[PDB]
Amino acid sequence: NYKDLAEALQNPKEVRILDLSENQLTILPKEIGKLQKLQLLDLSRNRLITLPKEIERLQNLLSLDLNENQLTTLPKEIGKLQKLQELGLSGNRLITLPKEIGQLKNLRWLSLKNNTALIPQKNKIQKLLPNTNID
Repeated sequence: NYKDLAEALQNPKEVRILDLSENQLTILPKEIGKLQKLQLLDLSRNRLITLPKEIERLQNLLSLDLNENQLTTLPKEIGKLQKLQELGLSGNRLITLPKEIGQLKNLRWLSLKNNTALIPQKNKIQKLLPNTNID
């Protein structure tokens, strides 16, 4: 359980919960990929623009909170997060979602509120994630 990435990275295999919310982050360092036991990651209320492709290494991740950032795109590698059950994307600037998000077979909770560009894509997005509660 950590609130600091530098601190988490001193023993990357002991970190299961990481709360980096409200840390004014503009990038997520690719070193995040060494936290391979991570199960919950809170990145809400930062200034992120996208995610590194190394996010794919968080294979044990269950919840990913990116609410209230500045995200314009997600890498296709987001679809490799096989265990992911919750994804918070509210309040970003997303132009689209990658089709690979449909590979998230365990995704149950997805928040997309206040992503203007996605509003016309709603029905398409629900057909891509037909077992996901989408807010």
